[PDB]
Amino acid sequence: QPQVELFVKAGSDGAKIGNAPFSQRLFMVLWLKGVTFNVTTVDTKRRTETVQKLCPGGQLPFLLYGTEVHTDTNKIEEFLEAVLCPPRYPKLAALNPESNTAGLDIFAKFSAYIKNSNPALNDNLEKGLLKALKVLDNYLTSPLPEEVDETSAEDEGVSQRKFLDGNELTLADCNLLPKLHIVQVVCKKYRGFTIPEAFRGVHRYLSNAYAREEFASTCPDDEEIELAYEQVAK
Repeated sequence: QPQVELFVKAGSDGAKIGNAPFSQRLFMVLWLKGVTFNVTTVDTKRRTETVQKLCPGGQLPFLLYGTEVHTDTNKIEEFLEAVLCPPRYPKLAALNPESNTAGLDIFAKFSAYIKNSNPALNDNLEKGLLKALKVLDNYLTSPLPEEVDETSAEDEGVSQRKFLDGNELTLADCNLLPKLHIVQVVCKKYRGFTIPEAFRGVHRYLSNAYAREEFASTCPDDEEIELAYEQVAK
């Protein structure tokens, strides 16, 4: 197996896991593949000579795979899915294309909401974020094709699956979860906004996902996410 070396953004002390959802996505993908790999955190204020030579452009995250450096998180993920493939490693792509688009609008609605300084817009932007969360909730509670005609007591017509695409984490979860987690942490800390308990699909999803080691072991501390947002969200 050619060397697999991921370079990710360090947090506020120049070393810890940072608020860096592209970096976290790739760490999750590599974890789920089962490959042996290394992860090096990068202090962009103090780049090592090694990092400077590997990736002169300074893009981050980046991947060294064998001799070659890959940049652009989407392209790195596509490369990993293609090269770390069956029979040696599991395919991680979602089976259902809608799993790859569900919830993609949430982050931008969050950004507008949290950065807004015109109080007249508060309720509009909060509602836009809630509506995007509800669309994700609806996807998570809609039976997938694998669940056709299955039934559960007191819960007719409601999906039971753990994650976006089924009962296994897929590339779609690796993309969405780091961002959705930022939304939840920052909104709670700076505005007291909580995802309603009535969004049972979103809450079950996060409960399952946050307990998966692939997420838990790659996730920065709440206080690091909160620090990263202090200036824009205050």
